Amino acid sequence: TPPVVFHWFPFIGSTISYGIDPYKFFFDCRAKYGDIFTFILLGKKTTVYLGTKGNDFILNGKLRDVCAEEVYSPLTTPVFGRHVVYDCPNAKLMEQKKFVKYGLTSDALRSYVPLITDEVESFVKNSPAFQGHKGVFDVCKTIAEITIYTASRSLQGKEVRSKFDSTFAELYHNLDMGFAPINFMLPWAPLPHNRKRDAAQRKLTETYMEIIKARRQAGSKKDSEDMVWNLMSCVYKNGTPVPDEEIAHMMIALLMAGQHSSSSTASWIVLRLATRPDIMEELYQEQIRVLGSDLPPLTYDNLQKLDLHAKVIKETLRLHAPIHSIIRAVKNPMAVDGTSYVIPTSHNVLSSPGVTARSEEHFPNPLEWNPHRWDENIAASAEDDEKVDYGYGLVSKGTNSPYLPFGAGRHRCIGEQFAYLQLGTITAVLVRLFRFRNLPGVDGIPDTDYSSLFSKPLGRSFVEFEKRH
Ligand code: HEM
Ligand SMILES: O=C(N[C@@H](Cn1ccnc1)c1ccc(Cl)cc1Cl)c1ccc(-c2nnc(-c3ccc(OCC(F)(F)F)cc3F)o2)cc1
Repeated sequence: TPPVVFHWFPFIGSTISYGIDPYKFFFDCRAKYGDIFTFILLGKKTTVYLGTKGNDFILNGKLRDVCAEEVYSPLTTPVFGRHVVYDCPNAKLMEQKKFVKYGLTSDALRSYVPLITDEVESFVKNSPAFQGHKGVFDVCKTIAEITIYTASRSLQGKEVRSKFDSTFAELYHNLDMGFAPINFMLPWAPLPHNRKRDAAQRKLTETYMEIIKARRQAGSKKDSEDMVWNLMSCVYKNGTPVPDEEIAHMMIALLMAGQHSSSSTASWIVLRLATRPDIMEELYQEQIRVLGSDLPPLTYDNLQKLDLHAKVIKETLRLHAPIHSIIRAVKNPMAVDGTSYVIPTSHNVLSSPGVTARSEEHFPNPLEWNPHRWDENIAASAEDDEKVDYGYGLVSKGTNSPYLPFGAGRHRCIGEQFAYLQLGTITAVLVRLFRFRNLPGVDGIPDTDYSSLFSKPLGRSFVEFEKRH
């Protein structure tokens, strides 16, 4: 059995330490107990295996030994809906992932760029957020809006985008309640917020299902969004088309996925850029040099030439990746190849790919946000390891890499290229339109709110904006 981490009280264990700051908690535990330990997380023994080998052990674990959906389903199933994601066996997840991956081809991503640019530009023109030549804005609130508009406009389609002008705003706010910290223990309890979650889940499904049906009734296709796509990409291995309900639920899940992860990340980008005016000027000059002084429209093709924009994202993900903790249930006992250790089935296991990304071993002056450290290498997709196809195409199991913001193994992100496209596009447009600065006498960046397993800026962070024109 791995070394149990010292705590003071029963069933609180190291929850508070972990919840306040996972990374500081993991590094301290590391210095005192090595690369493997067990801490009591809300009553559950939770074995943490750190370092690249830890990530490999947990993320490349066999389906026999490690279960994800068992740990997640109580929380996510009420939110996303039935028969998708984690409310099915792995094999079905793998196909659903394949379906979405289908929907995210170059032709799809191509079409999304001018739609995303238009949303950002129209937001900046129309929102109260940025009225005036010079001002302050709430970064997280503003960025969350921009991400929801950009993702729903491109990925979700016209009808959903348009409904965010009326009811979807309130629906998604209420559905998001499902991710309340309390639902890590009572996701099944009919507390008032969960009641609102469910009402919201139901009406959201309803509307999607109406949008789908109304498409069929016109017998037509008009764009590259994931709808027209799942309607056609309905076919499962056994010949069954994905039912309208599963499509609705998949879309809900994809909106939730993008919103949480991307909005957090884009917020951090803005906050970093505000602390680093040198870097923003570089980005601006890169756009001048690589696209021209006339600053022509952003396209899928010319974005990929924005080398520093990409590194700004990569480096931000290195320090601020939204998911800090990947947890699996141990289903059959497992042992650590190089040790006497064995992990019982009363344990969960936890990987933290964020730990290696801010380690001195792998990254010199790790806590320094410097995009230029990537001058050694850049890729929006990088893989030098062996490859495994789990059902949604070939992907690296890559964990010799200390940098895994999109995870690894069968459960790894299939949103990664869309995320880059969206973050890259938002950033490029913002870089054209603005300069950002911290508020008077504020140095550096805000604290991180570690909650709901989603990192984000803590508190209400304003930065100053000035329009270039
Ligand atoms: C910066 C942006 C993003 C980050 C950092 C991110 C991170 C991750 C990580 C770490 C995982 C693995 C989770 C695990 O092992 O349990 C993952 C899985 C996934 N992500 Fe993302 N993601 C991002 C954006 C997106 C977007 C935009 C979408 C969809 C549009 C998406 C859809 C998914 C899906 C479907 C999975 C698979 C879950 C599974 O197989 O169990 N992600 N993501
Ligand atoms: O939002 C989630 N998954 C996203 C991931 N994603 C987004 C972008 N790319 C990937 C997602 C994936 C796929 C798709 Cl299709 C859509 C989405 Cl949105 C998500 C998944 C599982 C869990 C969950 N399971 N147990 C907990 C849990 C959490 C905390 C805790 O104690 C902590 C403390 F102490 F702090 F309180 C106890 C827990 F049991 O959490 C919570 C959230």
